[PDB]
Amino acid sequence: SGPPVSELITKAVAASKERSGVSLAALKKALAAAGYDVEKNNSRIKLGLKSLVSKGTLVQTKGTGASGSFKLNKK
Amino acid sequence: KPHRYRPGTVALREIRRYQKSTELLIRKLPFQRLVREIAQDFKTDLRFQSSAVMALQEASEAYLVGLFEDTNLAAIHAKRVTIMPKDIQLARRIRGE
Amino acid sequence: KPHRYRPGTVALREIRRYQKSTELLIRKLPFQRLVREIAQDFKTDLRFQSSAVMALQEASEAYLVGLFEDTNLAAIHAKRVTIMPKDIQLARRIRGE
Amino acid sequence: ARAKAKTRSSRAGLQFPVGRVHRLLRKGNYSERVGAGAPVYLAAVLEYLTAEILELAGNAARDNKKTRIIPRHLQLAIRNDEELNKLLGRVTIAQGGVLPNIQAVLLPK
Amino acid sequence: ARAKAKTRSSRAGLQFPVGRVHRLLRKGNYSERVGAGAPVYLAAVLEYLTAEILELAGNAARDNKKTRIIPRHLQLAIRNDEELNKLLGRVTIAQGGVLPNIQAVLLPK
Amino acid sequence: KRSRKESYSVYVYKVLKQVHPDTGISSKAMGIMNSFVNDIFERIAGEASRLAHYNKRSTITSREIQTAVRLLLPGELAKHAVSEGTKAVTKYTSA
Amino acid sequence: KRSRKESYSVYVYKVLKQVHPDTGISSKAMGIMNSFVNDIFERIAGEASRLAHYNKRSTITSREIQTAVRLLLPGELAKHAVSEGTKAVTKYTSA
Amino acid sequence: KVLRDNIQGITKPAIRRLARRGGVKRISGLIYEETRGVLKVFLENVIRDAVTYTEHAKRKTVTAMDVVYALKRQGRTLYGFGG
Amino acid sequence: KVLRDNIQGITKPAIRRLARRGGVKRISGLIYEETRGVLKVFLENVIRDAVTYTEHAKRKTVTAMDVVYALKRQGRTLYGFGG
DNA sequence: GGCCGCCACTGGCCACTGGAGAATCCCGGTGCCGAGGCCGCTCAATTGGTCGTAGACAGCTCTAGCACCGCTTAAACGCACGTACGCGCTGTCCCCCGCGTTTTAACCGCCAAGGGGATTACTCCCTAGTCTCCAGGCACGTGTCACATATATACATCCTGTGCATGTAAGTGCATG
DNA sequence: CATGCACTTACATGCACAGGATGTATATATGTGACACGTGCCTGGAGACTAGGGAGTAATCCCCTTGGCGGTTAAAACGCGGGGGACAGCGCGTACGTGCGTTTAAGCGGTGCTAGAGCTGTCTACGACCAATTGAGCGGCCTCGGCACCGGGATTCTCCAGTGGCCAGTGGCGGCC
Repeated sequence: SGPPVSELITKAVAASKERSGVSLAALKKALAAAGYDVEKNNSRIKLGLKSLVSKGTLVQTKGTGASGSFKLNKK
Repeated sequence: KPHRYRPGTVALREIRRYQKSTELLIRKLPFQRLVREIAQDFKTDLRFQSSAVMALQEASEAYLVGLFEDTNLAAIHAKRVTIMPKDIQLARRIRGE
Repeated sequence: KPHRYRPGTVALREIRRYQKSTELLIRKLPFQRLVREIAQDFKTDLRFQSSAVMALQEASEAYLVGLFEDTNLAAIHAKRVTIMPKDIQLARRIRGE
Repeated sequence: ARAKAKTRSSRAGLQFPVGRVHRLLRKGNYSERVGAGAPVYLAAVLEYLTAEILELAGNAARDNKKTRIIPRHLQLAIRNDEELNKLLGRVTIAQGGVLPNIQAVLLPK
Repeated sequence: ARAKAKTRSSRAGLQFPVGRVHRLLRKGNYSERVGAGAPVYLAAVLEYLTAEILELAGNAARDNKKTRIIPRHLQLAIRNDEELNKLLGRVTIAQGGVLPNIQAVLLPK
Repeated sequence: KRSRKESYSVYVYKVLKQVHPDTGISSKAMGIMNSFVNDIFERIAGEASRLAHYNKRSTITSREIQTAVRLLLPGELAKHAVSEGTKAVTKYTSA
Repeated sequence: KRSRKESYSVYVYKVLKQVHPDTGISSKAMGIMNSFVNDIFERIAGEASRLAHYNKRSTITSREIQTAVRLLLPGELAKHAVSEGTKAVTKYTSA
Repeated sequence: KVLRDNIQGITKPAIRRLARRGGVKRISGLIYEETRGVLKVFLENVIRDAVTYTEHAKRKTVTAMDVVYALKRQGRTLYGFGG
Repeated sequence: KVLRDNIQGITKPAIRRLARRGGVKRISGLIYEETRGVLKVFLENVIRDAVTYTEHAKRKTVTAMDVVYALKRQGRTLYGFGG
């Protein structure tokens, strides 16, 4: 079981802290390295990242929706 | 609730049907009209054997169909399932036309 | 730093050169060796006019070069600049090879 | 004092007319002289080819449980042989239809 | 005692050999008789085609400042004419090269 | 009545009964086989004429017919056509 | 001792000097022209032969050649060739 | 006497039928007029030759045998109408 | 005498040269062997034809006339070799 | 006492599945019209001989290819470092087939009419063929200048450092809480 | 005193421009062989003349093609809609591009040989030509049974509604600080 994928996405984006936001591909590779069945849960990842965007805790840099780059808010 | 098939299912059944079929798909007399219309552009008031019209219909449908398999190959080669006129232009340019 | 062209610039210059040039793009002696290699498989002790081998040459680059413009048309159709062997396969099959 | 007029197709054990094909070659203007065995060889080659295409046609008609051969069966036979299709790729049969062929990407999941 | 020799090419007023083309058509086995005007007409057609393609090759050579016709000049002359290209879409030329031609997407920016 | 028009109905019917005594034939398919045999015949005649011209041969004989059928027919079709024609040539040679 | 071989050299060179008196030629380009003029010669000749067969005529006339030109040569070259060949035939008729 | 618009007689559903015979699953809306133009080109290319044959045959009636001659001229030989 | 893999005698940079004459910008690494097989098929077909001409000619040596006859048999006519 | 982390309750979402509906395949049945078999005709395959020649071989020749060898760089290979390009993913918007309805003209099918395809006859224009004679084009030899090659400038153009237009964020003086 | 804010000011990013470097053009010098041009010849093409025969032309007729008229419905067209697909954006990892160093092997000159292409004489096998003849194959007829169309049931496919599992949102409580 464990925690839901939202917290895992938060450590996935917080692992790098590049100038550009993390891609969908890079966070998928990060969840693959940390361990997740990403092949079964692409829609789960998309809804989790979009939900985190809607809270304003994450801000999308260049892409729209689930594409492009994703970086943390100001605080 | 009135049934509605999901898109392309009827199209695939059409593909199976008309691959199974052998008959001409063109309306015969409009084809004759167009053949005579092109004919008078070369020589007016000519007569036609109906066999000549049927032969032109067969050859025309065959050339068109082979063009469409080439177009289908180009479209799937472009990783698409919808054919485009640019696909046809590509196919004709490959064929040397 | 030393001089270094960006990718494609040398490719453009050599494209302009070889389109401008007419000279053979195959080393002649291994080509002749391959011709004798293939021909021995069909009949033994075959001898060649050098002119015959040369005509076999310009036929070879003719067929190959035309195949690559077909491939390039497929690639620009496929929104790419890098050709892949399935593009050549598409060109052959649409030509009917 | 003539002997019985025997036929050259029977002399070669063949079905196709040796005399008619020889006449066609003499009047088709391919050379002014024709070697005697050449139309025999040609008729044998044609008989062989017709034998295989008719055999495949009868096989296809039997596959479609049909007792009388069909131009559809001719198309299905001529296209499903690799060497025959390579022989006759540019040639179309009237009312032949097409091969049943759907690309895998066209097929649904 | 005999009329002086006068060529049939001059009788047409043409340069291409009427007698040579006549002999080639007779020995080329296309019909057992041939009309008198047919080889004259044929030689006239070939002379016209040769003259026009030689004009085009001359323009191609003059554009590249060369006095003599080159197979590159022939390739450029034929491939840049859509009429002659459709005449010769399946014809290859020794040491001819191709048209200088690039796709626009292959160009930078 | 009218003038006689040449056809290949009887020979193809005999060959059909050689390969399939049981089955029938449609007349439009018969026209197809006539077109087929005429097309192949004129092809082979053309390359025979060309090859006889290349060797400057006034007489068309069986050897370049063999050459032409090996040239056009792909692979095992060509080899078995050579075999059948060679057999028939030997039998007619033996009258 | 050598056997004489046929070429189109004198005719192509003279028509070149007619169309361009100042223009030379390379010899392998002349070989290409030899192949071209020969190739079109058998194209028109084969068309004339089969057209003579189709109307069952054993004599190929200028009408057959002109028909073959309209077949193989497309568009403007066909009609220009027809006009010049008609002029040549008319001049031969006066000859 | 004259004819002005019969190229539109090759209707869109007929082209759809041909495409389903061609194995095309999905057809754009821009296809049909371009196929009409392509068909027009092919038909005029064969029928100009057919008119040439028929006039060279001194006939005013178009025969199918000339259509066979024209089609086999352009490398598109058809079986089922020879003779 | 006996030759083994002269198909690789067509070097990869020669294939790049042929592609640049065709105006090809970028070439995959998978291309060269596949094109070697394709040209192998092409050469074996035309040399089968040219050979068949040659033993019919009762000659041991291939002539260029046989080659150009083979190419015009395939609708790939080449000019400039005495045809 | 408050706040956060963890455990539990709960609703939403995704896939699995069964069943209904519809298109299709399969099964006789039956009238009907091409298939095929018979029959009468005719023309062309045969049969036989002859004459003239087409090509196969003997022999001979010279020539082009085949191999060897020996230098001699050009490029092929190979490695390395970097960008840019296939390509994978997703968001989004719109395009086109499914389906139902309306119209419409295509098609059967029927009938009139006449036109030219085709067939037969007739007579003749041409042309294939033969012999004579002769000049045209090709082999042969030669010479000579258009072009190949080399080399030195001259510009084009492409990459790159960098100089200016624009976004950003922080420091701090000042007004005021 | 303190503190936040706003204004000012330094920092950073991207676009634009000058400048170098190298590749390509381009201008001048030099040989050379390839193209072009005079020459002998013989051989292929023109000249004269004929036979006859394929082809042009007249006549006809009938069959095929065109023209037209009514019914009916399949066929096309039109509209709604709603899902699936095209496609743009974005990024990423990699796989060729480019560049530099090496090996080698491609290439050129020169030697030598002989299979082998190819020419020439013979002459003989073979095939075209020609007269009779017939029987095989083609035109026409007629019957039938295979099969196209029709009608009925089973089957299969599909699509969507019902259902359970899976996951995340939410609440509540204990424990520690």
